[PDB]
Amino acid sequence: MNLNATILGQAIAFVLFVLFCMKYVWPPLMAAIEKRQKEIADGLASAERAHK
Amino acid sequence: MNLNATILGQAIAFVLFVLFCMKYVWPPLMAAIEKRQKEIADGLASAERAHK
Amino acid sequence: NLNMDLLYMAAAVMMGLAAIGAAIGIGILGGKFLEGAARQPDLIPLLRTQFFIVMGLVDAIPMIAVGLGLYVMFAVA
Amino acid sequence: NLNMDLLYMAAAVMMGLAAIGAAIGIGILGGKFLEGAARQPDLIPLLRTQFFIVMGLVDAIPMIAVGLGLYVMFAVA
Amino acid sequence: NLNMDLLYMAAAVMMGLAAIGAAIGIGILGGKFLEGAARQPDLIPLLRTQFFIVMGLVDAIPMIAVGLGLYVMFAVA
Amino acid sequence: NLNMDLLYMAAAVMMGLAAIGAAIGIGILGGKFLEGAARQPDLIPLLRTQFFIVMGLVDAIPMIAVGLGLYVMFAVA
Amino acid sequence: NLNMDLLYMAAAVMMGLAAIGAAIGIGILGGKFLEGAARQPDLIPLLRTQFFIVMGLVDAIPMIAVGLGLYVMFAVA
Amino acid sequence: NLNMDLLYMAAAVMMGLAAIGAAIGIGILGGKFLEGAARQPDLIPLLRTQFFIVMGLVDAIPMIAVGLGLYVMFAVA
Amino acid sequence: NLNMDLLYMAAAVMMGLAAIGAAIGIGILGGKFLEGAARQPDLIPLLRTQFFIVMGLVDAIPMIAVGLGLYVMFAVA
Amino acid sequence: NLNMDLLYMAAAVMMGLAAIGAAIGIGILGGKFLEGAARQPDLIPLLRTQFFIVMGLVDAIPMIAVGLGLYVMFAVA
Amino acid sequence: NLNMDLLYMAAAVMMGLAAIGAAIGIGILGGKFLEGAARQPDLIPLLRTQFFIVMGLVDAIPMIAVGLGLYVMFAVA
Amino acid sequence: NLNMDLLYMAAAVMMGLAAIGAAIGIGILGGKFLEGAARQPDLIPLLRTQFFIVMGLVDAIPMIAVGLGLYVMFAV
Amino acid sequence: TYHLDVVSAEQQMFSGLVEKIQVTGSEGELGIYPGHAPLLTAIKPGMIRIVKQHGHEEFIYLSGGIL
Amino acid sequence: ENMTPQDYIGHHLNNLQLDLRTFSLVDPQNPPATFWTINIDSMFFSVVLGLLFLVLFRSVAKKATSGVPGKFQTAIELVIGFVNGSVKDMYHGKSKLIAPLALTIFVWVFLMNLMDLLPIDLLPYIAEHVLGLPALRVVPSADVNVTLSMALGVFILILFYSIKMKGIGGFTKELTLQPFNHWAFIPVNLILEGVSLLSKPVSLGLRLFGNMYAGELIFILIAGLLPWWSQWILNVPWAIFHILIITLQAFIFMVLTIVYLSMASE
Repeated sequence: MNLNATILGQAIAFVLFVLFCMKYVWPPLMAAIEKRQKEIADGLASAERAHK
Repeated sequence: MNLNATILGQAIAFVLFVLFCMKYVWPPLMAAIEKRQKEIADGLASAERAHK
Repeated sequence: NLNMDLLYMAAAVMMGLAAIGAAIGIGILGGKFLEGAARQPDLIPLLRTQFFIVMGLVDAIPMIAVGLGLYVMFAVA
Repeated sequence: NLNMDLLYMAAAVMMGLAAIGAAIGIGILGGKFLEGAARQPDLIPLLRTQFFIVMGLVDAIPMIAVGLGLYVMFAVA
Repeated sequence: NLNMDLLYMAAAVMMGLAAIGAAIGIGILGGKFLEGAARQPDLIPLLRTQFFIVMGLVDAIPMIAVGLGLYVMFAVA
Repeated sequence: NLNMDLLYMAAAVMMGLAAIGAAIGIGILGGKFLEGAARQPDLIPLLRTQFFIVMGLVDAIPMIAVGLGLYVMFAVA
Repeated sequence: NLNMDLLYMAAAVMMGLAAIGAAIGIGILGGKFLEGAARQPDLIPLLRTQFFIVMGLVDAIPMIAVGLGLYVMFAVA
Repeated sequence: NLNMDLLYMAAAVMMGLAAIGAAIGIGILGGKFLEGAARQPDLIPLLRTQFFIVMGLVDAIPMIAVGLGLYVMFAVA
Repeated sequence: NLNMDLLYMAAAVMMGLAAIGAAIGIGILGGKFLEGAARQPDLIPLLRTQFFIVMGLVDAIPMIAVGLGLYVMFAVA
Repeated sequence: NLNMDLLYMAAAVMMGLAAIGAAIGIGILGGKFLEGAARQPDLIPLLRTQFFIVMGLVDAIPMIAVGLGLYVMFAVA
Repeated sequence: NLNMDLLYMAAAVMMGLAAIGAAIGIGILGGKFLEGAARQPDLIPLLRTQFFIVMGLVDAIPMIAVGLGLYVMFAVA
Repeated sequence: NLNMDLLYMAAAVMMGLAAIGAAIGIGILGGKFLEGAARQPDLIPLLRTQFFIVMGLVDAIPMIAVGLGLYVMFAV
Repeated sequence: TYHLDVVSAEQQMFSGLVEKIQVTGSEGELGIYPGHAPLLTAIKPGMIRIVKQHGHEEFIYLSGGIL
Repeated sequence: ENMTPQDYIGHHLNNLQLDLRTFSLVDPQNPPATFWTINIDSMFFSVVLGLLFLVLFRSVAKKATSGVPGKFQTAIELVIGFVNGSVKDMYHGKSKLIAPLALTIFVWVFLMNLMDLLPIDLLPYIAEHVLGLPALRVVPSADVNVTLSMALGVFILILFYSIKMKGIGGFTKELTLQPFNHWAFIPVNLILEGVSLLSKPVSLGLRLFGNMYAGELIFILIAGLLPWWSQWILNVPWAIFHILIITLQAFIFMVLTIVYLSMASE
């Protein structure tokens, strides 16, 4: 259809949602998920070590 | 054309679409979530059994 | 006047040929992807990754064509 | 006003080429799906999933073509 | 004179391309079906049930073009 | 006069496309039928049954195109 | 002019597309015939009988266009 | 009068399409003939008979088309 | 004037379609000949003989086309 | 005037053919890529390099067509 | 002026169709040559010689078309 | 006038059909090249040579078609 | 070069490294250079050509088998 | 209300443009000429949906627990691991940007497409009558300007990473020498690889635009042409298919973004 200035206004909205997401959203969620994964992995690892 | 009749037909079609969704699309999502909480509980159960 | 008659036909030719090209390219590629998935299940995710790698390249020119046909239809005519 | 008949032809060509593309792409794809089922008949519900995942792409451009042809044939004409 | 004539030309092109599309697509699909039936005949009642599903999708889009060609010929005259 | 003289050309287009579509579809289908009959010669009467089953679906769209082409030539023009 | 010359063009289209279809479909079908005859050099009569069975159906619908093109040229023009 | 050129155009179309079909169908059939002959190199006197048996059918409609093209060119025009 | 001009196009179509048919048919047949040669290199002098035997049939019609094209371009011009 | 209406049609045909060509060529090339990965997926990093090496040439000309089509549509207009 | 504007289209049809035919025929033949050479690296020169022999047959008619298209475009103008 | 716009239409036909040919034929050839490379991964440098050898004759005609398209387009 | 083994059900018929071989595979003559992709095929009775490292050709007669 | 069906279908394809020369609303009947006329309906629904995404994810990222997660936390972490695996499957560099970029792309485009499902004339009717606005269309992804906006952002990332991770020297070598590998073919090589570089972002944006535009345009047609008592039997079988389309057209955007950014550096 018709190109518009909106292609420029939307580039502001895009970049800003990527920075706030990158900083606040992603790092903590991945931190929590990895914190669960590590605990179960190493707990069972300790379990099989003591068994032997 | 009458515009009210169009708003009637769209409402009918949206009701029908929602009624499809509830009984084919939503149950799978809740099943996935429930099964991932089952998995996570068991995996915490694994660490509890390992301490035992 | 004389404009819209021919401009609609131009957009029509453009998007018809685009539809032929993208449909046939993806049909071949997906047929090979499905034979590969039937050959070796448990690789479905990796083959699907590669399938999208290629499908992204297949549809480029057809999608420029679709975009410019819609441009002609709703911008020029 | 001669305008209308030509618009009907522009819609006819769009929908015809779309029909060819979307028919032959899905034919090639479903042929591979079926030969895959013949080998691993218990996997059918998984290959149906992959087949519907891929078929949504074959019908990307052909269905846009059908939409715009049906538009020109009615909305514009 | 030539207004009503050309509508028939657009219906002709539309239905001709729709016929090629559906014909070639179901030809390929049924060819692969027959091959799977040949390789495992005791499995035919299942491959046929899957063949009809796929065939429904294949011809689906050629058949609205068939409907619109019949519309153009008779209804629009 | 041009009006019906061109209807003759419209039927020509329609049923020539129908002819090639049905011919090639049945050619592919029959080629696969013959390969199946060659792999399991004890099985021919069954595969031929299935072949006739699906060959009715192949030509179904071609056949109405043939009917309408003949109509346009004899009835209309 | 417009009366006689176009009818020859309609016959030309009819009997060119009929030629395309009736040639390529039988080429495809006979390729599998000759492959079967190379796999099972004893079955050749049975497979050629099946080949004619299917080839009648293959060639049938082009021949409608063939007779109709001869009609258009001689009977009409 | 100008009419005479469209007759040459019509014969050009008709004979070109007949040449396309008569070339490609026999190309396929001969490709399979050679593929079968490389396997069983002593069955050439038999496969080469079956080859002509089928090839007689391929070229028929193309031959009708070619003869009618020649008639249109020299006799009518 | 057009009696001069159009004829160059009417031979153009003839010698385009002749070239496509001959190139594609001989490409297929020579490809099969080559794969046969790679597998049975000892049979090369036999498969070459049979290849030349068959090529003269595919080359049959395309040379009618090309000679009539040269004629029309230079003879009637 | 007629210039822009015809120039849009020229660009439309050029980009349409370009899209068909590039899409189907990359579709074949990618189908072969995916089958070669399906047999042994540790050569994915290597076959996926040779794939781009060849796709760069497959899509050489089609972008010459796109490049000039865009020019005609936006520069000659 | 009015005369010359159509001979460039007469050349265009010849050379577009000849480029398609020659390109695709040599593509097939070279693909089979590379397959046979990938089976047997030791026969590569013999297969290369047979390839070049058949390839001369491949592009004869296409090259007649190229010569005549260049003639029309630069000698009849 | 009517003269020039038809020149661009013929140039477009030439340069589109040349694109069809040069894409489809090199796709058909490169597919076989790739599977052969996946088969004899050591002979890749050997097979690529022959691949270019044949690629040249594949491109033979499409390049003439392209040059005449550019001629018709800009040079007349 | 790669390592070739020709073994019967009874005794070993050959071993060592090789540059290449040529076998008459079931679907047609065939040649295995190094790094060849994993392949499995029956082979028809006849001679199998070996060229041992340093180009030393030798022929073994094989009544058939699976490669 | 003299809506002819060809005119009702017309009004629905009208954006609610505001002119930046005078901050005034561009009326549908006459469209002013300028590049300075923001489409307001979409940018709102776009910023609003990105805000809804970010708020939903943040009200959990600030609380997520490593015990048995809640039924809502689980839904978010599911998609987190999904995008994270899609990234790990197609990217091995150390850049922290790629994963959140792909997450935002996937979820935001998915929500924008989701607008397509609602009854076409609900919010437009409320927007005309209740508020008074002249026109409204509520699908952000069915407009050119937003889609190519994201495509150009990802294009600038393509260039940034292509320069950073292999420097101007390797970048200029790749652009010129490939694919024919001889310095004789450099002049042509720049055109092919140059546009082919340009092809990626343009095609990225148009893949989404065309699909969402022409999937909306159907609901406008089915709504306008068919009588109310016949609309459902052609509407619902279309929405059931667009539910697949909206998912695939966001997932493909995410995947191709990841691919272009990872194949640029490595």
